[PDB]
Amino acid sequence: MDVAGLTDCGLIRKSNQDAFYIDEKHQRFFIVADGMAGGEEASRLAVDHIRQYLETHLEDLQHDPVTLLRQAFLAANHAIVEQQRQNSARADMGTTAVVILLDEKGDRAWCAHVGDSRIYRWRKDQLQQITSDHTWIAQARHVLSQCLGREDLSQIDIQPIDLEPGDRLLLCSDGLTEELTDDVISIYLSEPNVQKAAAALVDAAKTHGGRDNVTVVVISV
Amino acid sequence: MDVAGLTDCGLIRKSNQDAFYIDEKHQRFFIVADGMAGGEEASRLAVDHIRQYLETHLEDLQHDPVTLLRQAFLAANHAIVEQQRQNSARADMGTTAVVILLDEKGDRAWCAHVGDSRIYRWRKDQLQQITSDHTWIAQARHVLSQCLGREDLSQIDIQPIDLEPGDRLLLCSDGLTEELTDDVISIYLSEPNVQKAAAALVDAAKTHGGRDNVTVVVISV
Ligand SMILES: [Ca+2]
Ligand SMILES: [Ca+2]
Ligand SMILES: [Mg+2]
Ligand SMILES: [Mg+2]
Ligand SMILES: [Mg+2]
Ligand SMILES: [Mg+2]
Repeated sequence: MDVAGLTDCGLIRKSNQDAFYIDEKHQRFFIVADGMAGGEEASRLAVDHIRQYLETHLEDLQHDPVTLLRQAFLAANHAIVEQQRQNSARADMGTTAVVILLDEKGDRAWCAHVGDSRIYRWRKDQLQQITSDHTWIAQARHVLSQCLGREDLSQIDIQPIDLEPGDRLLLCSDGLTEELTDDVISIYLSEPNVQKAAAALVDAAKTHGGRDNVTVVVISV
Repeated sequence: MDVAGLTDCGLIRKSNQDAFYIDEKHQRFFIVADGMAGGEEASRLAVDHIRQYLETHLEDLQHDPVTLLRQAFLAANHAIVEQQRQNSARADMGTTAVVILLDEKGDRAWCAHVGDSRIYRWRKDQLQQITSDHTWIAQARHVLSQCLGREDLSQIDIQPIDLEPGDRLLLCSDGLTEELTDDVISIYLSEPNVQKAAAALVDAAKTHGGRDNVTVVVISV
């Protein structure tokens, strides 16, 4: 499996409040977080706490990935809520998170998210959005109806997806998808080398205006 | 520093729902949990989740021990609440926990608890109860007003205590203190060898009736 990850502040925002992590050692899990300097702290806490929770508990709990991912996400949630106290006027910081946890065999991806960061799967020039955005509109802009850093955290969406060789998975913040249509994203995911695809996605988000922080993780199965 | 820990089912109860852990490698933290086979699972989850949270985050967070201990305890709380779902009719399991986290220097003890398990400090033949039991009566039997395994977890008491050479710390479940008065506990803590003191405390709890599971951790500073 090949994986590439890239974050970019984009062409308009002053700071990058997105964060990501790839388990480069074992390629088991992948995390993107879009914060809202409260946002930087929230996305960093989410990525670090989800990463550490998964590192610590993966051996013990990979047989129950939904419990593992819920507890990782709640560990992150609590950590953000504790920093909200004092802590100060970072009162309201929050972050999205999207996580892929691969099973040991590597052909099942547990997709977990809170917010409007996305997971997509690409296959043979067709792209599918896997996560459903936690926005009031997607519910049927708002924007967010759910984020990490709330005592009122009400939903952690988790679903498995089975994978085939040659599939790609994309974790992205909305800085990608507010600039690039899915049709455009799909073309860049067709680039064989995932490092080039990741860079091309970011570069295209910027070519198209880059109005937000943009983060991608591209995984080729 | 010398530490000894012992748990015993006692002379009446059928199973031991107490649990404990000593960081024998680095002597940084010590945990006793009294569960209420839901109780066994709750105390095991609390000890393991507090232990793992502290192992993972101690380097990063020992400079903010109250945040570290609150997040360790909430990690445990959440893990118990997730097993309550399904999980099944273990619906109501809960556990006390008492934790000592020593600072690096080893002469300050952060005492954290939920329930009616206790931390005591002994010095020069005098004993002091440090934690205040979360029972309705102590509030002014009930018994518990607080335990881990509640969505409604409302209190995690945490306080530091400074230590002198020759002090002893005792973590115990109420199986000790419902059989032995503090005057009696104090005498056994005067035993120089902490392994002998721990064994003597348990043995005395049983001599006096042993009506409950009894767990002690004895630390000589
Ligand atoms: Ca943002
Ligand atoms: Ca019990
Ligand atoms: Mg958005
Ligand atoms: Mg964004
Ligand atoms: Mg009691
Ligand atoms: Mg008891």
